[PDB]
Amino acid sequence: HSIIQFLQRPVLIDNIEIVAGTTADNNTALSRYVLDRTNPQKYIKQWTLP
Amino acid sequence: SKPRNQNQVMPLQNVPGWGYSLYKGIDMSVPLAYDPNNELGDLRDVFPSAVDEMAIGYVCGNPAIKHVLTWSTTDVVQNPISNGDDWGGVIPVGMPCYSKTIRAVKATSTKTEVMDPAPCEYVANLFSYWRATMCYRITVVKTAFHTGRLEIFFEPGSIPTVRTADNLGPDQTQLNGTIAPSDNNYKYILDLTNDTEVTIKVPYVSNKMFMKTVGIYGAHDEDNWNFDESFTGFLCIRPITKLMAPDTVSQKVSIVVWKWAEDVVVVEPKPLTSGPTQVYNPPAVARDL
Amino acid sequence: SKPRNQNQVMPLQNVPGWGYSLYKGIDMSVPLAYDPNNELGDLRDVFPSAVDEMAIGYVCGNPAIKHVLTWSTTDVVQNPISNGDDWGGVIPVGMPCYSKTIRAVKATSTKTEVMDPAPCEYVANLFSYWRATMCYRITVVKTAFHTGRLEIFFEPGSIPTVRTADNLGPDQTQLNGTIAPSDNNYKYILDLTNDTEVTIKVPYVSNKMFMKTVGIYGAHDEDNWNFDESFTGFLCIRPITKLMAPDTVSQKVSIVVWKWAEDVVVVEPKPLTSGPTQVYNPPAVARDL
Amino acid sequence: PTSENPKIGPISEVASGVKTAANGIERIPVLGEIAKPVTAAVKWFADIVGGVAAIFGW
Amino acid sequence: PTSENPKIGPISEVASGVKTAANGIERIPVLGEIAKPVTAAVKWFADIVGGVAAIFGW
Amino acid sequence: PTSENPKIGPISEVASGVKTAANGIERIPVLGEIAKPVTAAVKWFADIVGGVAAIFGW
Amino acid sequence: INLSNKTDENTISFFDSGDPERMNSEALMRGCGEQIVNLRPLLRTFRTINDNWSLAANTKTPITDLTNTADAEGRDYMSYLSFLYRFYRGGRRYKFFNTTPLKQSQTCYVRSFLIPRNYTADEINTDGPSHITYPVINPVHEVEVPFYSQYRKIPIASTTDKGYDSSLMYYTNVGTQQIVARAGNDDFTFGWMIGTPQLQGITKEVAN
Repeated sequence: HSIIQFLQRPVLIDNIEIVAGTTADNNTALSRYVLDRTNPQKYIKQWTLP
Repeated sequence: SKPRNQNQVMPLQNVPGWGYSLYKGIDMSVPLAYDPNNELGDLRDVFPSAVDEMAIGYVCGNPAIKHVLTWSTTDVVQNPISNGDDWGGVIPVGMPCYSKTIRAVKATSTKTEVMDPAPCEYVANLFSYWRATMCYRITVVKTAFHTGRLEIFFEPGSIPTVRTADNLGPDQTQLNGTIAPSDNNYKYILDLTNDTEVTIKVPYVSNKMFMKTVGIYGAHDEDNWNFDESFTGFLCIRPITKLMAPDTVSQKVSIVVWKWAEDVVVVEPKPLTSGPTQVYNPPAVARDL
Repeated sequence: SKPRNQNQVMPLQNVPGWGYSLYKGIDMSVPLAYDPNNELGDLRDVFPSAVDEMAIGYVCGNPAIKHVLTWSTTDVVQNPISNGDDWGGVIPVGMPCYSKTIRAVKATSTKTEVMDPAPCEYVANLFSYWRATMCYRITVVKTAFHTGRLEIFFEPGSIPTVRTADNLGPDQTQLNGTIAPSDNNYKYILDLTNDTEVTIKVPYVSNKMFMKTVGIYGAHDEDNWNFDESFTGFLCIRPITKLMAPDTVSQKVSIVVWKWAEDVVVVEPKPLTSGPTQVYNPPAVARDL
Repeated sequence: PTSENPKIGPISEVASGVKTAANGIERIPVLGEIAKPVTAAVKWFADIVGGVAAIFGW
Repeated sequence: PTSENPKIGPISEVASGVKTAANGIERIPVLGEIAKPVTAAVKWFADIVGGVAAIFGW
Repeated sequence: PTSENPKIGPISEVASGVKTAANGIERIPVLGEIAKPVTAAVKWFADIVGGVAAIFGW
Repeated sequence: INLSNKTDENTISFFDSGDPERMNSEALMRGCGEQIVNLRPLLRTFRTINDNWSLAANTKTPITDLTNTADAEGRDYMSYLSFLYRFYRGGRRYKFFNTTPLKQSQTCYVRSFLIPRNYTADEINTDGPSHITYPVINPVHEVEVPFYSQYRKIPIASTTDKGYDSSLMYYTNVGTQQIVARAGNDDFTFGWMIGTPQLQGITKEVAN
């Protein structure tokens, strides 16, 4: 296997477990408006690439 | 060797910057370059995509979510689903925006209105009049054990509104099956037994060749004409059959609605707004202005 | 006999000197001559050479000596030869200049920095960005009784530097075979048994289409980014085998390095420098300014 | 094109090579909107590779 | 047309397709006074349907 | 050369007669960069040897 | 019935209407006179970013001091549309219409130079190509900036590098006030299409 092929290998990065009725950022729904930076859109996970 | 002039006297006009607002013409801009014929190459291997992302059909063809409603087992039949989001059940058909929130901060209380536009609305805000075929993808977030019948019908003309001092909203009392029968309205009855989705294209119909791009901008109890004149009508989403769900699943489902436009036409390159195009930059905290 | 005008009203702009900074165009300069079609002939039998000495490939193709190093029998292996000249062993790969001396004269002490440019560097100083294939001729001044092995390897990216208040220089401690192995670097191992010379062309490689022509101009501990961004990398000349020499010859040799450029491209006709292009006119004595 | 001005337009129109309603939702290849590759189609590049006397200062 | 000005008129004359004394009382079809239908006869429409490179900004 | 200006360039381009990459290191004969020998190729010299009426003041 | 949650891709249109392009073209022929099908032409148009930009005499001003705000505002098309994209390329054009209400000197002249983006005037020479106008005979200073770049594309975000693309430096021997309009050259455009930001509408003060 070349280096390219080695880099085309799927890698497990994260593993998330969302639970209902948690009211956490993982289950907080996308908001209609964003009026302040203190009330941003909440995300489950974030990944800086590459 | 030095003959005489035989040309006539040219009439002229010292009008610099003639047609600078047009897109076509020969520009008198001096290039701070070496070659007057300076010109970049074509766009091969510049952007990640060789597609033209600047065409109106590619921008207004990018859908965005505008409605996420909550259809509970209590929702009455032939009543618009008004739980979960603003403008509940009603969908003003048009490229302009219909929804806005008011940020009120402080003596006094300064109020600025914010919009949540899809790319079609972002584009329409740049012009005075529009004309397009509006396309809506109505998806239901459910399981294989939720069943129900959903009625999506188109009503032309103005919308029943509960007009406020700073905003407009639909009057859900004038949209019940008693006051607003769907028997003489184009509609699509959707079964949720197994399917979840229907895309609905609404062609352009109006007594005008072009509608306005104002929408909800400055719309309230006193300023309400342009809003009504900015849309061809509205869709209403009402249950034909109550939501059916055992106690092993959720007693509610979420109705997601994507919005985009096709066969688009924009008329005037000037907005119809009181003020200019301005982007809302959310401040750091809720105290700022 | 005297008909009427049928021409339209020309729109105009009183913009004298339009495009005078360009090289191509029709000049409105009035000739203090007899003939408007005054024009000299071609260049046959004017200059000693019918060659075009004004082409960038003929100027940047004129090599010049930039390094004269002293390789003693004490020089350690896999250590850059840093004796004899500045920027010892290290060769920043690029058309700009990398070496400068400070003339400090006087109360106060006025400091002006002087450069030692080859024709390629002289040309590059006239532009903002460059791109070229850099060619180096590495000659060794020795006899038939000196032997040794010389390693010339290319390292891309910024250079290890000992930054001063007025200049920059290489850190010879971060270029030893321990910290800087040449095992994964393009290189050429040269035997000195009989040969003395190898010409090395370094194509252009970088994450930029064009590098900067600033170089060492104003480069010091505080201003150091543009210098690093003005070169594609650097060569390092390290002994693979200690210098071998009997006591009948010199215990040292001189390593002469010529520099020129090929496949040259210059981008902007404006320098990137704080100030203009200025030629250093050496004063009569060391007291002048 | 019926125009009472002898100069029908400000500029000389260049053909594209596009087979799509420009205001439609279907993709448009941006390379078919104009031909400006690395060829004599570009003015200065044609000047260079054709060796005109102006690139030398004559 | 005998004119001592090389430019006989300010504009380029366009033909109509009319068979009537213009100052007469008989009706004149206003569509035969000029041809400007939805065709390449109109400049911008020809620009669009011919896919010129200017409608894209090139 | 694709140009939306009818005047593609400010000047009329003159051919050289050069077989070299102009930015290359190989020599370029400066006489092949333009043809301006002692011939009718030069305007005033052609005026003289062709005996035009302007060199006499007419 | 079979237990499943699926998607059949059902699509419906609500009217037996004629071809939309027919109707659209008729409506344009009758009420617009033109057809906008792309948004680059709007970058070829000139639009105002400031009606009053005051300058101090004998001062080399980089136009970044103005564009760095005129881009976040969203008033012009080069700014409004930038909020939809992440890249851009190509050069730019600026026009300066004189609005000076006083005579400062017997000879007022305006001059424009090049400069790397995000630089200061004390960081660059005044050599290179230039354009000079005299507002009294020509009150419109039109200039174009090419795409002199180390990169084939330029992002609309902050970078570690500086001076990787060209900009404009503006000079005047007197205090001038100007209307500034900008636009893109025949080669400017944007890149990725991304989502929209939120828009600002009418503002009101209320003495609650």
